[PDB]
Amino acid sequence: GADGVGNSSGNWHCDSTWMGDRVITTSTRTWALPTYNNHLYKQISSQSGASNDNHYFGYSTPWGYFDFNRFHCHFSPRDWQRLINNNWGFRPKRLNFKLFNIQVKEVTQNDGTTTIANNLTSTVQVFTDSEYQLPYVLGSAHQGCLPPFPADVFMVPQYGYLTLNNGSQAVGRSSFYCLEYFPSQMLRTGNNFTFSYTFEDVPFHSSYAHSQSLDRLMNPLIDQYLYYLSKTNAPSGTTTMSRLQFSQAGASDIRDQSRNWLPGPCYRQQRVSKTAADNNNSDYSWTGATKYHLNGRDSLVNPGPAMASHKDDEEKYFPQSGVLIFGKQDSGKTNVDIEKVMITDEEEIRTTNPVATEQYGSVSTNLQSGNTQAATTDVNTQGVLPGMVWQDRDVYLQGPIWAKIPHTDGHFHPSPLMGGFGLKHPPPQILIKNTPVPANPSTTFSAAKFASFITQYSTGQVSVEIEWELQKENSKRWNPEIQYTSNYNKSVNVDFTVDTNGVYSEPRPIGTRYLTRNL
Amino acid sequence: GADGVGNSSGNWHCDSTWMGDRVITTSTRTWALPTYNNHLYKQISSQSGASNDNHYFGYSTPWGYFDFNRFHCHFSPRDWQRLINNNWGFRPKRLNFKLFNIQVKEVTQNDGTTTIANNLTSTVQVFTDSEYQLPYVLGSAHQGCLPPFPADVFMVPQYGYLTLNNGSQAVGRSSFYCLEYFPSQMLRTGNNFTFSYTFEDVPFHSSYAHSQSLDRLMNPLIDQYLYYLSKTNAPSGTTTMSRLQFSQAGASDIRDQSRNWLPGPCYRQQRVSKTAADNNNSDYSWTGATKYHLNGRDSLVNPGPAMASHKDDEEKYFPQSGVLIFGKQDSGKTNVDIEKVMITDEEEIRTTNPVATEQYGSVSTNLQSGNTQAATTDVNTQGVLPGMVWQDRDVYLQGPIWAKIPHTDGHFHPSPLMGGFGLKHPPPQILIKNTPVPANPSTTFSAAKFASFITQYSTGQVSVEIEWELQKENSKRWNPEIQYTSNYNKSVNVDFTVDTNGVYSEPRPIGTRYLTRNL
Amino acid sequence: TWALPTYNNHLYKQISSQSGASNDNHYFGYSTPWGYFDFNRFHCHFSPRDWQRLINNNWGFRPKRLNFKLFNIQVKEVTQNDGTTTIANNLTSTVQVFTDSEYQLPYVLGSAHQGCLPPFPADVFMVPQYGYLTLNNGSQAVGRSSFYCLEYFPSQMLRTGNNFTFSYTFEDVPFHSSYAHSQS
Amino acid sequence: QGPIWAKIPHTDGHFHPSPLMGGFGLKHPPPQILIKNTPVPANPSTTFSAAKFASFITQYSTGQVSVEIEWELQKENSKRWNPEIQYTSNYNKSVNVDFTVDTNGVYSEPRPIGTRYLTRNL
Amino acid sequence: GADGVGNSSGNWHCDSTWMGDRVITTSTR
Repeated sequence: GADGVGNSSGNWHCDSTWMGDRVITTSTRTWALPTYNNHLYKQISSQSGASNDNHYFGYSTPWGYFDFNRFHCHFSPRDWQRLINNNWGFRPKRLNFKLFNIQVKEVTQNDGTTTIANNLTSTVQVFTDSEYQLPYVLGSAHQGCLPPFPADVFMVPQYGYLTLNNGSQAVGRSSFYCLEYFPSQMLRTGNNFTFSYTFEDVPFHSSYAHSQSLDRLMNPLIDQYLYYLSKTNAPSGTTTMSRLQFSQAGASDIRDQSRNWLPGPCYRQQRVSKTAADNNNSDYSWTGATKYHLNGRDSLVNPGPAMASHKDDEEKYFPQSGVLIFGKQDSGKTNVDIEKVMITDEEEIRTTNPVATEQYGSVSTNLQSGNTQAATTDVNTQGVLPGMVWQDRDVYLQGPIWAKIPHTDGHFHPSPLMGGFGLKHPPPQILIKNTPVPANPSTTFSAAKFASFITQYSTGQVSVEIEWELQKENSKRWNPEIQYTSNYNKSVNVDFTVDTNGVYSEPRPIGTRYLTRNL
Repeated sequence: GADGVGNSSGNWHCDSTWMGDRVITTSTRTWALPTYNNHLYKQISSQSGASNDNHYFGYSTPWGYFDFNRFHCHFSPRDWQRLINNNWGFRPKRLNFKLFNIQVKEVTQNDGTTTIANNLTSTVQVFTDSEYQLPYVLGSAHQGCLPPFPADVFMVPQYGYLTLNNGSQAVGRSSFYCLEYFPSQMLRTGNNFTFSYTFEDVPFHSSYAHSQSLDRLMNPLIDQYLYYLSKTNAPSGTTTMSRLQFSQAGASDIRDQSRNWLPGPCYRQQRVSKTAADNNNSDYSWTGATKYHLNGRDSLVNPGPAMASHKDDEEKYFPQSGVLIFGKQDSGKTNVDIEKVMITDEEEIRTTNPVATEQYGSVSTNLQSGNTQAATTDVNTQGVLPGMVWQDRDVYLQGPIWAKIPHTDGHFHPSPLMGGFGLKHPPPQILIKNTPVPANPSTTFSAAKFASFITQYSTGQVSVEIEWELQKENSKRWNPEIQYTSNYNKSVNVDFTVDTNGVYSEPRPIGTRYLTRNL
Repeated sequence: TWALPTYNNHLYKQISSQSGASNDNHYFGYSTPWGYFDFNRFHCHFSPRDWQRLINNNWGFRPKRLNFKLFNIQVKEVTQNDGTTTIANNLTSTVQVFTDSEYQLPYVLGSAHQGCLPPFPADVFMVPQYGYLTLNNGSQAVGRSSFYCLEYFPSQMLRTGNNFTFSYTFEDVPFHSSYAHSQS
Repeated sequence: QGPIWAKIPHTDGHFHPSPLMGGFGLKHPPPQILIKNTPVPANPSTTFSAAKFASFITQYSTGQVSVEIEWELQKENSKRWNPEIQYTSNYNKSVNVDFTVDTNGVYSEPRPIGTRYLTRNL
Repeated sequence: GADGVGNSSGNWHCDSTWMGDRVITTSTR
C-alpha cells in the first residue's frame, strides 16, 4: 500500500472477538520515536569501580524497537475476566502486525522557542529480524511495551545489547552487530508496513487449580494391600527389644501410604513477612539471598523455579526472591516501601509443588545398628527425579507472554521461569529508526564524516492482532467454583479505570487459576 | 567379488570430497592380525589381592576387531580445519566398510631363524554383529583404532569383555559368548568383504561458542518493570529498624535482574594447578577425587558432566578429573610428567555451564526472624531443574566419535560424557579371526582336542568411508571471528608432520568451537 | 546516505599550479560544479567478517556485474538571516545525474582519492567535487589542452520522488591470486 | 581498504596491464557517475539585463545510494596435509574490539588485511 | 584387464611410424 500525503494508510482497529474456541484480540496505539544516540553506535560498559558481579560490556544502537510482550497489551480487564473464568487453558496461534500513518517532524530550537514542522520527504526505516540473527532482548521484562490503556501515547524504547566481557573489558569472542547491515524498508508519510507470523505448537497454559493434593489421592475407605514398617521395637519384661513390625496403611495413618508420584523439584528461598516487626533487623537482601554462580559471578535467582509461596494460614509470608512483584501506579524506581508494590502469590500450586521456604524433605545419612541410631537431614535443593510432577508459574494480566528458548545443546522443560510460553522461534524483533538528514554542508570537500544533522522525530500508529486458541472446561463438579469478581461496595474510584486526573491504574495483579481440576 | 591369486580385490581409496552441505571422507589402512590366545577362549579375572574397587570377571576371545571410532581416522588436520572454521554443526549420515587384499602367511621358527611363506589355501573369518548381540566394547576410548597417518601399519586389537562378578568370582547371571556361534564369512586370498550402514537421526554437534552469557541477556538501556527486594532495614534515630524496600533492576544493579533460565547442572570437582608449587604436597589423587558408588564399589567420575574448566584469567587451573587428557607422541604409560600430556580445555561453555571447581550457587537453610539471622549454604551438586540450559562437551580431532546408548528403561540426555554422538544402534562391531590350521596329527585316533597348530598370521587392507552432513553458519556479526590457524614463525619441525626419523605426531588437541553464535 | 553541496558556486573555474612551485609540481586544469560517486575501495562492499570468509576459503575472485541505484532525493534550501540558519524543503528543485558510459570524460577514478563510500554503513558522507588536469607548459596551457563542459551531456533530472538506476557488466579479467606460494 | 580497479590507459601498447597499486585493470571500467544540483536563480531585476545571473538560492541535496556487485569465486582444491594459516582475531582481552566503534561512536580499522593466507604449489 | 598368474598382461611395443605429417614413437623398458 502506498499513496499521497493526504491519505490515511490505515484505520484504527481495537477490539476482541470471541467465537467458539478462538478469541482474536487486536489493539492499536500511537507511538513517538526520537533520535537516539545522535545517530551513533556507542560501546558501553560497566563502571570501573563496579563490583565483579555487575560488570558488563556491550553496545547501544540508534535504533528503536516495538514490544508487545505483556498480556495487558492485548486483553482488557473485562476480556481477561472472560478468559480466566471459563477456560482451562489457552495459547497463541498466529499474529498480525501493522505500522501506518507515519509522520516525521523537524524541530527548530531558535532562541529557546521551539518550532515544530512537517518534513514530508524524510523517512523511517523498519525491518523485522525474521531469522533471529540479532541478540534477542525481548523476554527480559523490560519497560517500553505498548501501554495497557488504549488512549495512552508511548515512547519507543532504544535498542542495545550485551556481549562477552572480562571485567570491564571485552574479549576476542565478543561480537558487534551493525543494524544498518540488514535489508530494511524505508517509509515516507503515506507508506505502511505489515507482516504476519505463526506460533509454533506449545502446550496450553494451565488456567486451573488442582482440587486434589498430591499426597491425598487414595480411597479413604479401603486399606492398602501393601505393608509398611510401623514399629521397630517392642516391650519386653520392663524393657524393650528390637523387633520389626508391619501394618497396612488406612485412613488413620494416611501419611504412611505407598504412593506413585513425588512433588516437583525445589531450590530453597529465604522467607520474609509482610508485617515489618517479624523480620530480622539487618541487611540480608544480598547475603541471605539465593543465587547461582556462573563464571565467577553471583547472580540472584529471581524468581527461580516455580514453588508455592507459602503454606496454608500463612499469607503474611513470601519468599525473598521467589515471586513476581509489580509496582503500583506512579511508584518510584529505587527503595520504595512495601505499600507501593503488588506482590503476587503462587499458592494454587501447593498441591504439587513444595513450598518455596521449606525443605523438600529428609533423607537418612548413616547406617543404624545395635549401637548407632538412625540420623536424617533436610534436603534444601532437589533436582528432578523420575516420578515427579509439578505445575508451572502462573501468568498475569500485566506479566510477560513469551520468551525465546536459548539455542543450546540441551535444556529441560523449557518454559520460561518468569511465566509464559517458551518458543524456539518467537515473534521476531521489530526495529525502527529515523533516517538521518544532514544539515547544511560546507562548500569545500571534507572527508570527515558528517556530525551536524537536522533535529527531528517521528510518530504514527501501530496495531497488533493475535489469535488465541481456547481449551474449554468440562467439569462435573457439583458445587459452584471460585471466580474473579469485582467488589460491590462503594468506593471513590472504580478499579481498572481512570481517576479524576486522567491516570489509568491497575489496582492488583490478576492470575489465571480460578477454575478447578482433578489431579 | 571373487577371483584368483593374482588379482587385487580392491583399490586404495583415501581422500575427502566437499560438496555443498555434505563432506565424504574415505580412508584406507593396512593391518596385521596375529593369532590371539593360541586359538582359545580363556576366563580372566582380577588378581586375588586387588582392592574391591578393581575386581572384575570376564573372558578373552581369539578374535580381533576393527575400530575407527576416533575423528583423526577420517579427517586430516587440514580437513579438520576446513570443518571447524566454516560450519556451525555436523553429524554422520552413512558409512561404507570394505576389507580386501587378504594375505595369510605361515611362520617357521627352525633354529632361531624365522622363515615366512605364503599359505594360499588358509582363510580368515569375518562377521559384523549387526544385531548387537555381543557385549559392545567400542566407545570406551581404547587404543587400537586406525592410525591417524595413512602410511602407518597397525595391529588389530584383541576382543574381550567383562560380565557380572562377585569379587573375583562370577555369579549365575553372568553370561558367556562363543563368537564361533555366529554366521561368519570365510575369505581366502582373493575374496573381499563389504557392508553398509546408515546412522540414525542425531542432533548436530555444536561447533560454535556462545557470544553471550546466560546472565547477560537483557537490554542494558531499559529498566525492568519488575521489582526485587533491595533493602531489609532502614535507619531510625541513631539506629535501624526492619523495613522492606524494593527497587527496579537496571544496568547499575544488573546482578539482581529477573531472568528466565538457569545454568546447567553441576557435580563439583577438585582443582589442580599446572604450576607445581600451587598444589598441596600430599597424595590426594584418589582421596580427593570425585567418584560414584555402585554396588559397593567406588568408581572415578571421569570426565563427568560437562562443566567449564576454569573461570577467566585462570588458565593455569583445571579440574582434577574433569577434562580429557591426551598424551604427546611416545609418552609412556604410567606416571608420566605433565610435560608429556596434552590437557584439553572446555572454557568456551562457561557462558552456560558452571565452572567445574566452584559451587553451583547458594540456598537458604533456615527461617530468619526477629531473633534469627538468615543463613545460606553452598550447593556442590545440583541435579537438573526445569529451566536449565547447557552445552555438551566438545569433540576433538583425536577424540571419540560415538558411543552406544545402554539399553535401559530410562536415560536422560543420552549424549556420551566423553563427547560425541549417542546412538541406540551404533555402527556394529566387526570381528575377524584366522582360521586355525592343525599341525601334523597322529596316525592313531585320539579323542583329545587338537593342541598343535601351524603358526600363522594375516594382513591386508581396510577402508572406511563416511558421509557427514554440514550445517553452514549464517551469522550477521560484523567484526571478524576467531579461526584455528598455524603459527607463521620458524621452527625445527612443521606441526602435524613427520620428523627426521619418520614419526608422525600431533602437537596439540584441536576442538571444534571457533565460530560464534548468539545465545 | 550522501549529502551534496553546491560546488564552485555553480561555475567552472580554470585552476593551475602556483607561480613559485617547482617544475615537478606544475599543473593546469579545471574544476567543475559537479560531484561524483565513488565506490572503488573493497571495504565499501565487504564487511570485515565477509572479507575473512573470502580470504580464508578461496584461491581467487573477480567482479562479474554491477547494479547502481540512487533514490530518496531531498533538496533543501538554506537561509542565513541574521547569523541564524533556517533549512526548509524545496519540493520543486531538482538534481541532474548521468553516467559517462562512453568514457568521454577524463577518468579520475583509480587514483586512490578520498571520498568513497564509508566503510561503516551508518556513516553519512559528502560527495566529492569533480575536476581534472590537462596538458600544461609550466603554469600555462597549450593549444592541445582540452576543456570539457559537463552540461554538454544528456543527463536525467530528478525531483524528490524520482530515482536513477543502471547496470554494468565487467569484462573478463584474471582472478586475483588470493594465495601464497608454498615453494620457492 | 585498498582500491579495486583502474582504467587501462588507451594507448598503442602496454605490458601486463594490472594496476600497480593493486587490483583489476579494465579497458572499460565501471563508468563515472556525475551529479549536480540544478541552479535556482534568486530574485531577478524587473528591467532586462543581458549579464549572466550571479545570485542563486543557497541549497543542497541529500539522499541514499546503493551498489550491488556479484563476485565469482575460485575454490581451493589443495591436498596439503597440515593445517594452513588463516586470518583470525586475537582472543585476549582488550578495551575495544577490533573493527568496531569506540565509546564515542568512531568506527576504526586497526590494521590492513591482505588476501594471501592459503597456499599453493609453484 | 585382469587375469591369472600365468598370463602376460601386455606385449612389447617399441618402434616408430612415419605417416605424412605425423610420427608415432613407442618405446618399452
